[PDB]
Amino acid sequence: DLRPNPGANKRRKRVGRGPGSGHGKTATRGHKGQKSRSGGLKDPRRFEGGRSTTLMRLPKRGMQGQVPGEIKRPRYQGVNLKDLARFEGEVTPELLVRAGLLKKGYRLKILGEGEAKPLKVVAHAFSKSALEKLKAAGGEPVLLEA
Amino acid sequence: GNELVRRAARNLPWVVTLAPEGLNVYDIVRTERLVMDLDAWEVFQNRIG
Amino acid sequence: PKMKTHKGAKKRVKITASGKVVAMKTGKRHLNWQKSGKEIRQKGRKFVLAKPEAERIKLLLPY
Amino acid sequence: RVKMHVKKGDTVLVASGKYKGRVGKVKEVLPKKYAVIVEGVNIVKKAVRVSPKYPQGGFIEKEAPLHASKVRPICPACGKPTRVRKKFLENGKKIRVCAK
RNA sequence: CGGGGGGAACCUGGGGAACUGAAACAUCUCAGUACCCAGAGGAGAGGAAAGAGAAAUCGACUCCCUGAGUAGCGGCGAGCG
RNA sequence: GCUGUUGGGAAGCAGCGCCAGAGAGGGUGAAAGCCCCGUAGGCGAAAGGUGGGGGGAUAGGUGAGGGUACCCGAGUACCCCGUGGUUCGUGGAGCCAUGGGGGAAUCUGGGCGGACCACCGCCUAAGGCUAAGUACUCCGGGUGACCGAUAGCGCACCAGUACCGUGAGGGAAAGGUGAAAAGAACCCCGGGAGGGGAGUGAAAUAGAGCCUGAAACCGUGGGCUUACAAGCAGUCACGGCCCCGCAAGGGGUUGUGGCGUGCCUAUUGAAGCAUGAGCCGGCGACUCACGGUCGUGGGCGAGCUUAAGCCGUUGAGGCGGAGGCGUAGGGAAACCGAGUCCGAACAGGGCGCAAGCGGGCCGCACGCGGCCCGCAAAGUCCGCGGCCGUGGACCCGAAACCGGG
RNA sequence: AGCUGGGGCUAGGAGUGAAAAGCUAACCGAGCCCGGAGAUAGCUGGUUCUCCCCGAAAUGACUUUAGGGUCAGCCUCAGGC
RNA sequence: GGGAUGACCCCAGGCGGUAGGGGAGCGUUCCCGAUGCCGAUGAAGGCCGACCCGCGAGGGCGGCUGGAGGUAAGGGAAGUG
RNA sequence: GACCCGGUGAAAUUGAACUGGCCGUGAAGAUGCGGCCUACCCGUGGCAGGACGAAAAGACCCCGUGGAGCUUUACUGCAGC
Ligand SMILES: [Mg+2]
Ligand SMILES: [Mg+2]
Ligand SMILES: [Mg+2]
Ligand SMILES: [Mg+2]
Ligand SMILES: [Mg+2]
Ligand SMILES: [Mg+2]
Ligand SMILES: [Mg+2]
Ligand SMILES: [Mg+2]
Ligand SMILES: [Mg+2]
Ligand SMILES: [Mg+2]
Ligand SMILES: [Mg+2]
Ligand SMILES: [Mg+2]
Ligand SMILES: [Mg+2]
Ligand SMILES: [Mg+2]
Ligand SMILES: [Mg+2]
Ligand SMILES: [Mg+2]
Ligand SMILES: [Mg+2]
Ligand SMILES: [Mg+2]
Ligand SMILES: [Mg+2]
Ligand SMILES: [Mg+2]
Ligand SMILES: [Mg+2]
Ligand SMILES: [Mg+2]
Ligand SMILES: [Mg+2]
Ligand SMILES: [Mg+2]
Ligand SMILES: [Mg+2]
Ligand SMILES: [Mg+2]
Ligand SMILES: [Mg+2]
Ligand SMILES: [Mg+2]
Ligand SMILES: [Mg+2]
Ligand SMILES: [Mg+2]
Ligand SMILES: [Mg+2]
Ligand SMILES: [Mg+2]
Ligand SMILES: [Mg+2]
Ligand SMILES: [Mg+2]
Ligand SMILES: [Mg+2]
Ligand SMILES: [Mg+2]
Ligand SMILES: [Mg+2]
Ligand SMILES: [Mg+2]
Ligand SMILES: [Mg+2]
Ligand SMILES: [Mg+2]
Ligand SMILES: [Mg+2]
Ligand SMILES: [Mg+2]
Ligand SMILES: [Mg+2]
Ligand SMILES: [Mg+2]
Ligand SMILES: [Mg+2]
Ligand SMILES: [Mg+2]
Ligand SMILES: [Mg+2]
Ligand SMILES: [Mg+2]
Ligand SMILES: [Mg+2]
Ligand SMILES: [Mg+2]
Ligand SMILES: [Mg+2]
Ligand SMILES: [Mg+2]
Ligand SMILES: [Mg+2]
Ligand SMILES: [Mg+2]
Ligand SMILES: [Mg+2]
Ligand SMILES: [Mg+2]
Ligand SMILES: [Mg+2]
Ligand SMILES: [Mg+2]
Ligand SMILES: [Mg+2]
Ligand SMILES: [Mg+2]
Ligand SMILES: [Mg+2]
Ligand SMILES: [Mg+2]
Ligand SMILES: [Mg+2]
Ligand SMILES: [Mg+2]
Ligand SMILES: [Mg+2]
Ligand SMILES: [Mg+2]
Ligand SMILES: [Mg+2]
Ligand SMILES: [Mg+2]
Ligand SMILES: [Mg+2]
Ligand SMILES: [Mg+2]
Ligand SMILES: [Mg+2]
Ligand SMILES: [Mg+2]
Ligand SMILES: [Mg+2]
Ligand SMILES: [Mg+2]
Ligand SMILES: [Mg+2]
Ligand SMILES: [Mg+2]
Ligand SMILES: [Mg+2]
Ligand SMILES: [Mg+2]
Ligand SMILES: [Mg+2]
Ligand SMILES: [Mg+2]
Ligand SMILES: [Mg+2]
Ligand SMILES: [Mg+2]
Ligand SMILES: [Mg+2]
Ligand SMILES: [Mg+2]
Ligand SMILES: [Mg+2]
Ligand SMILES: [Mg+2]
Ligand SMILES: [Mg+2]
Ligand SMILES: [Mg+2]
Ligand SMILES: [Mg+2]
Ligand SMILES: [Mg+2]
Ligand SMILES: [Mg+2]
Ligand SMILES: [Mg+2]
Ligand SMILES: [Mg+2]
Ligand SMILES: [Mg+2]
Ligand SMILES: [Mg+2]
Ligand SMILES: [Mg+2]
Ligand SMILES: [Mg+2]
Ligand SMILES: [Mg+2]
Ligand SMILES: [Mg+2]
Repeated sequence: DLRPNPGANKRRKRVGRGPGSGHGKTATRGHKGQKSRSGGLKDPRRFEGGRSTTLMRLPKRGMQGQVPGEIKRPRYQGVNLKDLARFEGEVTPELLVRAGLLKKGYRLKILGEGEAKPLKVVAHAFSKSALEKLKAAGGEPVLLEA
Repeated sequence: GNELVRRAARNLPWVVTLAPEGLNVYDIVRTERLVMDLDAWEVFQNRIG
Repeated sequence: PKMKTHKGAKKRVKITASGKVVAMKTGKRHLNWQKSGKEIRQKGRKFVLAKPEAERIKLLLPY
Repeated sequence: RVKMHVKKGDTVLVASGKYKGRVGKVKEVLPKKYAVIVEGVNIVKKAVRVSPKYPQGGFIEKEAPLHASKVRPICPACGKPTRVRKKFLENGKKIRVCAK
């Protein structure tokens, strides 16, 4: 491939819009031609302007937090055995994060649909219907964290 | 990777010289012919997948 | 610089899986003194449209 | 200081333009103009007389400067560049072959 | 023996606005910013835990990247963080 | 690295050579690796700085048991009142500082873990010092998909000057002969200026505020054409005169005829007796950064991708998984989970999920495995573009507010 | 209660004023300079090359709103039906 | 629809236009292309043209001036008309 | 003084001008449209009805959630007591 032979494909549309001249976007220059759009509007993500904006709504979100903040709580991330049936042996956390799911998101919780594979699976939790699926010869090394 | 060779070519108007661990696309394309030694064809390998 | 999450929004809307925006019905906060059970009962979240498009744009980063 | 070049009050060969070939001596080096004198590029200068003193004025006059580059030194051979030898206690400019 | 002044920015300390923003405005914002003063130097400051805060944890201070526009703050407004 | 050749001038072109750890660059009458200065590579300090990087030498530091309970930083801790700091704006308001008042103890002490109390822990306040990593750029150097004299610093020039103001302070304009001054002897008109000759030069309409030297503007000469006509000045049509070419045809001018309400702006509506512009030249306004949202060119895709920083180069790229998105949706939450939330309810209902393949090939089970495929299930990353947010955010304009003088 | 030279003092929410909001360096209902500062300006003005396809609105609701806005109506482009 | 993908052919409709949306192009500065290629038998710029190409922005070629630079195809940036 | 000669030599203004009258018409008051009327070309001294003549982005009026000075038993603060 020659040096003066690449050039982008057929869509890198450098053609950005130039404000103008007699033919195209012009004078008032594309958009405009009125007034109050000469330095930037209010939002308008919020405007609106004068009347009460859809802020007539109402904080439901009971609990937004005290002042010290968020309470150091253990978070659990589900991961359907569906995906779990991608490899074999003895799947466990870390081996799951390193895989392509979970990752540092704390405690492991297998469940979801998918057909449970005959093998041992270590987790911090298991869903009811998941524990059932491992009926077809599997495992249940729950608890952990010691 | 041989500085002695590198030193010898270099000044040739038709020669563009590089150390193996400097192999980049732009240069390969700006030249017509590519000449690597086997020890440099390796570093190249250790970089391709 | 890094756009900011509108906390006034983050406090009254839960953005759903399909992208819809959801919030609690307005009315029963103190209005009452005598409203049909039907009215006071019929208050449990709802849609919004063309307007939530706007909402979602304020909840940027927190996806 | 650094302002230095290749020639001095000695014999040189012109490789220049109008006098390519011409050979001459002491070019009374400048080098503010980085030129030399030699015996060529000598123009005719008009004269009224900078003061009656030495009345009349002619047109045959003096010798003009010449960019130091247009000339090449010579000794016990011909043109050729200059090198520098240490003389076991000095620094004299010697030519690749001859010696000065 | 020293001190005194000068020094473009940079630095620490002592004081410290307003226009603006909130589509009026006073809490809030602008901002401990602009500016004034004192001091120090090739830097200054900070610095070896009466610390962090949940981890049978870390182990001076400063500096960068993340953490995170998170946790939270807010006429729960603008916005701040 | 010489020669020849064109030329005012070679370095161009030509013939035949040469060096290269140097073919970066600049100059030399034009374009040069070998003419000049340099460049690669390699040397160099009597003197003054700097300098654990390497050596030393010092100051300084080298214990267990058991007893005692002597000492461990005071107007301090601590509590209350007034405030500041922190993400914390009175808040359930802790922590760190402290102006006021009251006011301890010495490890059987005292502070902290966000009111407070009890547990379990963490740490030793009221004395001081401490390199490095970090910040900046008056100064020196090296680079530029930085400028090229209305640009770039206000200043390329004898500029913080000239000028302005009482003062604080404001603040200009102005660069280029030629290769070489060879800067025009001398003669002629003139008081000079300025010219005409002569002379220099390749060029003098390069002759000196001199390279090039556009436009507005002012003239001289010529061609067509005008004193019974009247107009947004042009246009369409014939005709006359002049000019090109052999011709057909074309160029200039304009005598009649026909038709014709400047440009911009702003408006329901302008030739408008609404705005702006004397004319010309030059400067003059939708950008950039980081986020966001679509779209799009690619890479890889149950995944994608690194940031700082490190190693390399000195226009060479690598490494670096901290981290971020994505793979589960629900709930205010605990929490549960292809479900979940309201509910007593397997009633209902609100959010949710339920993804293959158009399909070549082929191991060559009368089985399609599964390689492959679009680019998805389905996402990510980078490039590009549109729009949005924060920034002065398209450019120019206030009356004013505040600070120090 | 005069006029006048020389030498001095008082200034920016301040001075001075036989009082007019007079005067404070040729425009004082708040001096001038430099700075915050590119204040803000929902207003006015201006917004520069060419061709091809489509082509509006001047309505409604709300608005300390009424010559400004948000959603809808009407235009355009891509994909789908 | 031809489809010999001939992007050229017949067939059929359409082609006023402000705010605006969309799609193609022209030119300017600079970078790669460049140790290349044009250039004193003359660069850039300037002054002319009744000729050539293009719908247009322009691009050519020719005469004069000018006297030392200029820079293809193909792409890339932006103080770009 | 004005007028004329020799000397010297400005200004605001200015889209360009080949710049007439009447009835009409037109964004309602046209040298510029229509119809008609009048009218050889160019100046010089005078007059001031028109060029909605010049100058000043109306000082009146309204609009802007513009600004300032001033008032009070408007609000909220502060000095001072
Ligand atoms: Mg406008
Ligand atoms: Mg309007
Ligand atoms: Mg308007
Ligand atoms: Mg503005
Ligand atoms: Mg109920
Ligand atoms: Mg996030
Ligand atoms: Mg010596
Ligand atoms: Mg000292
Ligand atoms: Mg400071
Ligand atoms: Mg301070
Ligand atoms: Mg300070
Ligand atoms: Mg304020
Ligand atoms: Mg405001
Ligand atoms: Mg703050
Ligand atoms: Mg240092
Ligand atoms: Mg230090
Ligand atoms: Mg240092
Ligand atoms: Mg200690
Ligand atoms: Mg020549
Ligand atoms: Mg030669
Ligand atoms: Mg040539
Ligand atoms: Mg050279
Ligand atoms: Mg050179
Ligand atoms: Mg040669
Ligand atoms: Mg060297
Ligand atoms: Mg020494
Ligand atoms: Mg004791
Ligand atoms: Mg506070
Ligand atoms: Mg506090
Ligand atoms: Mg106290
Ligand atoms: Mg006290
Ligand atoms: Mg304490
Ligand atoms: Mg305490
Ligand atoms: Mg405590
Ligand atoms: Mg603690
Ligand atoms: Mg606690
Ligand atoms: Mg502690
Ligand atoms: Mg201490
Ligand atoms: Mg201590
Ligand atoms: Mg210290
Ligand atoms: Mg220190
Ligand atoms: Mg630095
Ligand atoms: Mg300048
Ligand atoms: Mg110039
Ligand atoms: Mg300077
Ligand atoms: Mg200047
Ligand atoms: Mg003065
Ligand atoms: Mg001659
Ligand atoms: Mg010349
Ligand atoms: Mg020249
Ligand atoms: Mg000239
Ligand atoms: Mg002219
Ligand atoms: Mg004439
Ligand atoms: Mg007649
Ligand atoms: Mg006649
Ligand atoms: Mg006519
Ligand atoms: Mg108007
Ligand atoms: Mg209109
Ligand atoms: Mg008019
Ligand atoms: Mg007009
Ligand atoms: Mg107007
Ligand atoms: Mg206008
Ligand atoms: Mg005017
Ligand atoms: Mg102009
Ligand atoms: Mg112009
Ligand atoms: Mg972006
Ligand atoms: Mg984007
Ligand atoms: Mg359900
Ligand atoms: Mg402006
Ligand atoms: Mg003051
Ligand atoms: Mg007196
Ligand atoms: Mg004042
Ligand atoms: Mg002041
Ligand atoms: Mg008084
Ligand atoms: Mg008086
Ligand atoms: Mg007064
Ligand atoms: Mg006065
Ligand atoms: Mg005032
Ligand atoms: Mg500001
Ligand atoms: Mg301004
Ligand atoms: Mg502005
Ligand atoms: Mg607005
Ligand atoms: Mg433009
Ligand atoms: Mg149409
Ligand atoms: Mg709309
Ligand atoms: Mg479509
Ligand atoms: Mg059209
Ligand atoms: Mg348009
Ligand atoms: Mg190049
Ligand atoms: Mg020639
Ligand atoms: Mg150029
Ligand atoms: Mg521009
Ligand atoms: Mg006269
Ligand atoms: Mg009339
Ligand atoms: Mg008429
Ligand atoms: Mg007419
Ligand atoms: Mg007259
Ligand atoms: Mg008069
Ligand atoms: Mg009048």
